[PDB]
Amino acid sequence: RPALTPSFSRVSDPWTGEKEAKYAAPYRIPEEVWKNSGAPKILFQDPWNSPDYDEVRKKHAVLVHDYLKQQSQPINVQTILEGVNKTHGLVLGTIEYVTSLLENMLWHDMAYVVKPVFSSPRKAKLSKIPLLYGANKYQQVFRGTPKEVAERYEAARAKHIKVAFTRLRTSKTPQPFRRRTDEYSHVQASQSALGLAAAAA
Amino acid sequence: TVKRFLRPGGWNRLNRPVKERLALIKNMATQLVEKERIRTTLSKAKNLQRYGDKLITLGKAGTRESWLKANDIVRTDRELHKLFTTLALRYKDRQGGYVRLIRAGFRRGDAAPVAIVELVDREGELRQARPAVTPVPKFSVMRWVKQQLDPKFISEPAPLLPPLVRDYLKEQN
Amino acid sequence: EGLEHARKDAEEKGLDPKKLVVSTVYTAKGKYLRGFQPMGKGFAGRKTTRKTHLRIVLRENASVLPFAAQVVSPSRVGGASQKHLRDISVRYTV
Amino acid sequence: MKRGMTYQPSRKKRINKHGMEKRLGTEDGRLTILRRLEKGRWRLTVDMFR
Amino acid sequence: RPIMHKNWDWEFVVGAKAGRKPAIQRPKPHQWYYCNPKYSAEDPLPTKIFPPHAPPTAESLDDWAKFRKLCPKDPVEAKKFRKHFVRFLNQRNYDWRTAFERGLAKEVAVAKAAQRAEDETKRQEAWHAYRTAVFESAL
RNA sequence: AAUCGUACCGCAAACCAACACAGGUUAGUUAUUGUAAAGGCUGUAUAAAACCAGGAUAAAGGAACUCGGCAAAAUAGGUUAUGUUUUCG
Ligand SMILES: [K+]
Ligand SMILES: [Mg+2]
Ligand SMILES: [Mg+2]
Ligand SMILES: [Mg+2]
Ligand SMILES: [Mg+2]
Repeated sequence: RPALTPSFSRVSDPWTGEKEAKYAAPYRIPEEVWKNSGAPKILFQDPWNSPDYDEVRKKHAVLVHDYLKQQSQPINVQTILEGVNKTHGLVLGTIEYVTSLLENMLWHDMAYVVKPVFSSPRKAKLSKIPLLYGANKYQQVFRGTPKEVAERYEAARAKHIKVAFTRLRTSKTPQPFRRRTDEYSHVQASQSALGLAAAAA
Repeated sequence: TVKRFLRPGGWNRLNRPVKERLALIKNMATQLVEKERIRTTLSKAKNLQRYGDKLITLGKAGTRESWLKANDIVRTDRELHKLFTTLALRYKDRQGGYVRLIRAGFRRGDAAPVAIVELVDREGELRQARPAVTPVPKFSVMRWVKQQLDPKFISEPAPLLPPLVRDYLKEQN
Repeated sequence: EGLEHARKDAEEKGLDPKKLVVSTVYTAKGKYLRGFQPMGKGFAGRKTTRKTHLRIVLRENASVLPFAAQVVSPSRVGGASQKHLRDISVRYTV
Repeated sequence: MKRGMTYQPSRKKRINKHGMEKRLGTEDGRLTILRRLEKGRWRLTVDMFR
Repeated sequence: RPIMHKNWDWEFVVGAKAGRKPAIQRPKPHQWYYCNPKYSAEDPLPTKIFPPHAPPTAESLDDWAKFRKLCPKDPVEAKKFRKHFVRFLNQRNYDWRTAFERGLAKEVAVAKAAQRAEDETKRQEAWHAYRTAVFESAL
């Protein structure tokens, strides 16, 4: 249930970088009429967050992630915003909000960014060309594009073999061992029964 | 009045490091909104009075930016909802001075000074506060002076919806 | 507490409380609780809790000092405070 | 280094080194028991209890 | 005789309520049965010792039968082998409690969060009704 | 199938140090990519002296300090064509 800003031009996004409130008066009035009149502003707009602040943010991320998976090449943030809104309707308002969602995906390796090549660090810092983003069909354990991921895995694979044989040569176990800890108690048994009941219903 | 010090902002040190100092003042400010009257030491009361006045100013603003700042100060959702809805309408016309401080002697054990901090317009108030808008006699020098210096002086409480907003709604409907 | 106890004693004897003067006061040693506290390098010190007796005598029309203290009322809180009725229109005149 | 910790209690050591069975195993230990009987000490050995 | 006890006072187990022997503060595995406030001398004694935190799937465990088959024939190695088996059994009692405490913490956090959402919804709905009244009163 | 141990403290205010002592004290287990589940714990009232202790920043100069680069600071890490010394590793 998206809500429009007092300018009636876009929807407000659930993040700390949003500086516009949601219009909630029963009647539609221009901003200039009531903003300078001196009346309390809370009578016209809601400056707070919704009760489902965390759940809405998670839903928006899934919409962005699914759209990227349907794409076949990296695209800009502007294209992502237009594509999501066209498919589902006016649910996202700004490109900064989408960028924040993408940063979370990049941190956890759910997406990747293609960066340009620059001759000097200062040119890279001052560059203003938009970036391109892609998505991984499944979560990976390495950063970068699929070509970069393959290179990183190859280095990791070599290191693992190097370490395992060095341990064997120095009279250590090739593979570390642990003990199995029991993590199934009476609480877990009752959770499983609850899960079956919900699934049946 | 509250003394001004040399540190950034001119606040009290409350005998604490800055990190612990901010955690304490936020908690007490939350309790002041919930209960509206608290008894504590003089130094914590002086700091709370000045900090409390600036927290009410954010509530009166009623903007997205103001709410974000307040959301980092208040500790409970119920207290934050009250600040923007109930207290915002209560102090529409009052220009400053939303909190009062009265000294109450010394404690028993360590003989520390104490005081009481309270809001200045409500049921259960210690005293009766002056009206938010001061009435002006019709044949006084004060009325003539205000006309010459501030033609937009406010003499009586204003309605929630001013005539311009009411007229627009009537024309629309 | 000692002052109140002494005055009650005077009234039982038939003296006027409004003419009483503190004529004699002194202290006296009581029984002490002895103790010890350790110090550095194996030395030891004393840890004593003291006790004292107090004696007060009140007499009528005894020689007295002229000291007197000024008295003021406390802060007025409640319906007895009327600072909110002040008229501030006078201070704008000449 | 900090001194003063020359006593490291051990129940088995105390019984074996100063016990009644040890004192009765040698002539000198038997003489020690007699000396303590002559002086009239209420407890003869660290090993004694009722 | 049953294999496991099923009637426990859960207020006592979590720690909100005192036990039948208040002097004992941390019951041992074999002391849980008699510290239960719902102890009764008419109930048959279980054939095995389990804490209240054990799952109902432990009734099919037979640990000493398996130990005998793995028993080394050298007495010196057998003594050490037995010592580690007893260590394994004792530790299993406190793995169940740790899982019990972590599992309940997650359920509590979910329920507390759900209540927080409902309270905010009611407050916002109440304010909206008040706001509507102001506009209607002003016509 | 009898007999003895089962409470409470146990990196500690309960054990060894005369103390509620910044010291000493064995083994077994647990969460955590850049962090970290469970569990556990909690400080008389203020501040805009000198001076002392432990930190931070500092113009221009850069060992001129001092018995002595004491203390403090410092790209500290990895791969190198070539050269030197070897007991040839
Ligand atoms: K302010
Ligand atoms: Mg000593
Ligand atoms: Mg025990
Ligand atoms: Mg410098
Ligand atoms: Mg020199």
